[PDB]
Amino acid sequence: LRVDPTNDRLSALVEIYRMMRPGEPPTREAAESLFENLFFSEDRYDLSAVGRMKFNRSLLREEIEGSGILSKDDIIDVMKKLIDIRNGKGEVDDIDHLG
Amino acid sequence: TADILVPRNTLLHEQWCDLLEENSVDAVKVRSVVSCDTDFGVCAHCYGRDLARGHIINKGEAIGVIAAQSIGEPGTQLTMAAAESSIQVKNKGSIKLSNVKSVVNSSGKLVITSRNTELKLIDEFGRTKESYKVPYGAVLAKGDGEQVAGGETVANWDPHTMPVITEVSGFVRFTDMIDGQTITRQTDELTGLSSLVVLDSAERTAGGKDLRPALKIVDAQGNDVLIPGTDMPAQYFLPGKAIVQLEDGVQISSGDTLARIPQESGGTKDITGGLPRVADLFEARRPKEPAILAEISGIVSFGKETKGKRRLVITPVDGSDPYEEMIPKWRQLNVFEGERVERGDVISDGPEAPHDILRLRGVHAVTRYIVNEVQDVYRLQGVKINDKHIEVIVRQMLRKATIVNAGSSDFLEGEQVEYSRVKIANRELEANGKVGATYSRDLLGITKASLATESFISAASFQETTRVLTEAAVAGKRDELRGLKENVIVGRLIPAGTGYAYHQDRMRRRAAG
Amino acid sequence: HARSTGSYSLVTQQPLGGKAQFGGQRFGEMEVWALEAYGAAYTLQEMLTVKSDDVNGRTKMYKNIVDGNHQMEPGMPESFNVLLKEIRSLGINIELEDE
Amino acid sequence: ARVTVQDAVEKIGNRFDLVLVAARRARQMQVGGKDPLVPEENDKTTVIALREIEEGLINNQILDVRERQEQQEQEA
Amino acid sequence: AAVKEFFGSSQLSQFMDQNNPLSEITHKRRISALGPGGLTRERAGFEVR
Amino acid sequence: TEEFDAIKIALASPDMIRSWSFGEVKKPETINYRTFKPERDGLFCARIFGPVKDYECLCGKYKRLKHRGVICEKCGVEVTQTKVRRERMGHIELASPTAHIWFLKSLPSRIGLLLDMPLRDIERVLYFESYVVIEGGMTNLERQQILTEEQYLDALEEFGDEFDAKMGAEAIQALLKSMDLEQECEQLREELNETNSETKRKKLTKRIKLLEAFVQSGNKPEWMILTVLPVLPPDLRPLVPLDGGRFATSDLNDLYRRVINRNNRLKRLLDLAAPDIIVRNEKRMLQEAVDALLDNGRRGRAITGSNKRPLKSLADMIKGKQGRFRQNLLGKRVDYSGRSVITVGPYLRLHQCGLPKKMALELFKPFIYGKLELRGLATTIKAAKKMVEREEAVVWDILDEVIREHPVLLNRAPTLHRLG
Amino acid sequence: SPGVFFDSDKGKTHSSGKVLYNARIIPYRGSWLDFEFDPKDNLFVRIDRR
Amino acid sequence: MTKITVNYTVDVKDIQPKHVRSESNPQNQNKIRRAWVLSLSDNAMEVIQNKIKSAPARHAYYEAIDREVSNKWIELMRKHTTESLNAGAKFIMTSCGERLEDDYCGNADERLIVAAQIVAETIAADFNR
DNA sequence: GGGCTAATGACGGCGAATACCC
DNA sequence: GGGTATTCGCCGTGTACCTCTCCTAGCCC
RNA sequence: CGGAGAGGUA
Repeated sequence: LRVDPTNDRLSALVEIYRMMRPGEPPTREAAESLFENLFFSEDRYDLSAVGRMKFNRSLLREEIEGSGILSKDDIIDVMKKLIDIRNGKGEVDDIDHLG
Repeated sequence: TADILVPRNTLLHEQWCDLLEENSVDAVKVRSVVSCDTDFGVCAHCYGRDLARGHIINKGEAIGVIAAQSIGEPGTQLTMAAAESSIQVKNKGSIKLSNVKSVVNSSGKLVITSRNTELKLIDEFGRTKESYKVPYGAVLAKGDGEQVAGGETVANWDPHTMPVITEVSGFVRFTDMIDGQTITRQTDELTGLSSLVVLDSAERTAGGKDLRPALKIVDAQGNDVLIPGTDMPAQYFLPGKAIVQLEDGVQISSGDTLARIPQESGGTKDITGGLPRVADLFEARRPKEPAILAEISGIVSFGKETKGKRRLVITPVDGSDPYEEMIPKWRQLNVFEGERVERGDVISDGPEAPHDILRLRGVHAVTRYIVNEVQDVYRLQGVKINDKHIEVIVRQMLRKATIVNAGSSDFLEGEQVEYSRVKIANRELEANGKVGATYSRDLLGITKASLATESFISAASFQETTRVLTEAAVAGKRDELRGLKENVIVGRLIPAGTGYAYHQDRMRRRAAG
Repeated sequence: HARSTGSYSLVTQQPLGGKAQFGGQRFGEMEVWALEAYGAAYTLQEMLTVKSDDVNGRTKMYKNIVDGNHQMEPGMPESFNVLLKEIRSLGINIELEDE
Repeated sequence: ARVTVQDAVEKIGNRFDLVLVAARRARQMQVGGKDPLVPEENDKTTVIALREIEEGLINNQILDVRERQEQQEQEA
Repeated sequence: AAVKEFFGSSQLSQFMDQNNPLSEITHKRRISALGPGGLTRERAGFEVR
Repeated sequence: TEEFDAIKIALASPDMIRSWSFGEVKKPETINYRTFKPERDGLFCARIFGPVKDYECLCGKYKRLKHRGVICEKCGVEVTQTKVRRERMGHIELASPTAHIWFLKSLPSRIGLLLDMPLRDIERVLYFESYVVIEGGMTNLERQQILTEEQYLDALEEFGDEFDAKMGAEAIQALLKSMDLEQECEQLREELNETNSETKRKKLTKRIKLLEAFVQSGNKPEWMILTVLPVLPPDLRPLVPLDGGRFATSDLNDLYRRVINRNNRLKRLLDLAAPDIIVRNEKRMLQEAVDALLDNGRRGRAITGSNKRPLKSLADMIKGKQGRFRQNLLGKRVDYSGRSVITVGPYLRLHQCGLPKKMALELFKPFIYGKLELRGLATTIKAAKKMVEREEAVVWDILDEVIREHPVLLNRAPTLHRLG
Repeated sequence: SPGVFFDSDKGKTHSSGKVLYNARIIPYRGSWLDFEFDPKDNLFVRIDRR
Repeated sequence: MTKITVNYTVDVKDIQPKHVRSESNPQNQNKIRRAWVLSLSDNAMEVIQNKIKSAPARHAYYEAIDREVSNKWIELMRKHTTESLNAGAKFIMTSCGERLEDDYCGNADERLIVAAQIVAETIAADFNR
């Protein structure tokens, strides 16, 4: 947060739109639309059933299903368990494990 | 004795090797390609004779390609007593010591300082049979010209930590002592000792990095006591993790540890082997915190401490005093203020980078280092390669040098050292010397040296092509078709082998000849 | 497979084409270095200039061998001519320091 | 014929100009102008030239003196 | 067009190596870590190999 | 062969580029597409690059093989030897100047270092996105500095005919025109005489080194901006149609058709005095096309139909892996060569190898022809061909004769040393 | 498999050693998400490889 | 046009660091033009606008004036070197090439501004016809 | 008919352009 | 200030052969 | 004989 150069939604969206697309003078509505489509539209970002299942299993949820799109709770969970893995409470996942 | 047993500049075949064998000799100076002064090529005698024949190297033999392929062929085979514990001589022979910084002190201790001291084991002849490196601080019950049995501990030290043995008597004054910054308060007295720990040499504090704790050894009267015979200064400037064993206010004898610096008992995992290791020697890749060397002789001291990275001023006794240099703050150092250093003396501890070895320790030193490391890699797989190939590869890596004082250069132009020598020879031959001209050799990797070729054709056609062609076009270069590969591309007799006689003739046919 | 004379490319005089008479075998730069390690100097010149690229050289040497002798013409390989032309194609000049 | 070049290497230590002189000798026995000094076995000019050089009958001295002299008699 | 491109010119739509019933049955049971969405041949890769 | 001792490298002037070309390329056509006749004066032009056939004009005018030292005076075809078509080069006259892609995105940006101004600004001005003061007047702002639209306008109303600023390669050409190298060299060396600061003298020396490099190269920096773009000879980028709906051919021909189409459109727009926005956009996309032709990879991928793969540009097959392709790898194949599986022969002396009879026959074919014609066993090359293809017992003795002393080299494909 | 992958970024020593961490979000279709660490222990986010 | 041309020349206040540039590296250019502008007033602007009715011609004459000030500045450095040598200066060879002694060295900014002022006076005289 | 006509699951190295503690 | 200390692109990728496909198409005229 | 992708070989 201290290093973060933005402190409000509009500036964050503008910067995200800019680093998605170099040039292209940004408007708030366009940045909002792009951010919603890339992560909250069920026509551009889908995990599918297996993706959601593995997503819940990695984060240790009892659920085996859920929405195909990313959500705020999912992102904050990824934050929390990544911080945990830095803390040593979590364990790195194998990359060639057949699971 | 001074009896000559080898003729002037003659090839050393099997009979000469034998004659050296019964008349045992420890070392032989041989004309190397690195020492070769021949321009645009290599002297025959400077090379050797290793071919499919016992005769001397033939004139016109493309030895560079042979060396490259002789290094490449065993590449397919490359896959990927105790050190730093105690020196135990496993044979029977005289004990000899080289580059000692040591003074004999009480309890019969030959306390040897610095890492620059080497221990040979001279056999019945001048030849050595065992070799070891004596670290900073050691206890020796043996001396020069003393016979020792096999498996005998001629030199020993604590395998888990390095103790700093005091060499003079008197109280210890804690200089540059700031409480809470330089060291943390920790007093554990068992018999008069303390557990004060100097903080890690990464980041100590705000004030413990701008100053560095030191321990001066002075007599009861307080007068400064010097140590004649060693470059280790009387004021022990404590490095990181140096636990101060001796407290202030107690007279110390000679033979007592002052500071303990823990070690890893050897086997540190910072090494890589095999084909990538050979490649990175040939590319002169930075070894990821190289042990930087003392780049000039003379007394040394700290400068403006902790300006991000600490500056160390080396002031020669007759040279240019303002010679501050840089030191990163993530290394463990061996040299402290008021310690006499010289060319090639290590500043930090770790692997050496080839660049600083070449620039400072000399071209022969870097050639020896590269040859030794590459040949060791080939020994690991039990494949033997004549070192003349590694030597010619080294000679090819260092074709460039940076000009300091120019004759026709621009005081910073990295120029072919061959061209630098031909110009300095031309100017010295004439009755006028201009300016000049001073050059310092710098090492380039195989890729960089190939791009630093005099001819743009070779670099362009077999490495980065766009960049080389653009630089050639903008610079307006011209190449006299030089090496073999240029003629390979052009498609005419390469100046080597049976072709060498032809092209050489053409070189005579030029200049209206 | 083997061959002595047959198909050639329409961009260069290197021998390749089909399987009615496949082109000559690819004597790469590795084997060029192998010859360079020997005093193999002429052999490189025949195997790169007259046996590979120089169409004038190819014809002259074929006529010479048929005529009952083994003599060579030096030649100017067409591969370097192609490289020269396309360097000139980018507005980067190549010229010959005529002897 | 001869398969080993050791004797020619001993005669011509450089063994690169040896290739040149052997090629010269072989070419003007193959191309008209002279005849071999060592009797034939339906062998190619190569091994004939090798066997000559091993016997020390043809070298750079013999070759260039023969070239000189044949130039004087051909010119006038 | 998309379906035909997938089934004809993909990098995992391979001509069946058909000289033995073993060749067939291995080719159909093959598991290629390559392809779109997976590895690349120039990986090295020492971990995944 | 041609005699030479050295190769020079230098940048190309528009004048000598025009000297290279024997004609101006105008039409962006290779053939008539559905009809396989080449279009003049398109990328393939007998009037420009010479006839496709040997010693005969291709217009329907000359069929006699006599005009090889003179050109066709009945039409525009420059009838010569067919080999001339492999060496004649062409050119296209760009309506607007275009930058060379290498001198822009390369880490040692030669334009950037010569102008002492970052490649980010170079791409912004070249992409028609930012103004730069090109040799202003008494303006309070800097003589040479970047500007975007708003400050450029504010200056335009603020400063009249004392302010010049332009778009694209025209602006960079103006800067490079305005620079005199010798004057700057003299200025810097005079400054070194008075200046005594380490940094000032060091940067003076660096600028002097670059300037003397350009001076000794004999290259005017104006030559470094492309006014005329040379087009490679047709044969070295040959036209090979594939039967069916596809019209596939060399990628170079496609890229050059793109560039010539763009040049024709831009020239048409300028001839009609089109509005500034349209001609500027046409110039931008012409810059895109030329930079794609010179080197695909620094301006965004240029993709062809039905294949998600960039077209190979001039630089892409200049560059090679490993090494320049056609010189020795890849691949430099060679005649009189063969390949076979190897068997053990334990009856062979150390100087011998066992070679198949068929391989010996069709490797040593010219030797067989020569020996057969010398021994009177054949009367012509055709007779030798018949004799060798019949593979009778007669040619076996001939092959024995030609193989008796003649040695051959055996070679392993992975060659790690000379004994390989 | 699409999901959450906590892998380790190695070789980022910068004369300080220390293995860093990375959390990658893989969808079956869409843009990947990347939460990687830095030597300053500051969390940096990349959409795809932006 | 105007028989009198106001000048901003030979002022003691005209000594100030001329290192203004909006991009990287401060060496020559982006200062020479500013130098010979600072020695002229706006009256020069109006005079050249009335005298010359062609913008390319105006820019060409601006380049001519810049080349004139550069030539005069080079003359100033060579004169400074000559007078220093007559004053007993020595060629100091440093690892940047040639320079003069510290007590004999001048500075580029003052020479440049003197050249600019003198050329501005010359141009003002040129406007007086 | 057609004449123009328009991504990471790489890895290691490295130079260039800023980034950041003391 | 300055020296890391990153971040931003460029770049390199054994050899040679065999087999196999699969090859600018959109489109407003 | 214009160029990509795949397998197998060494």
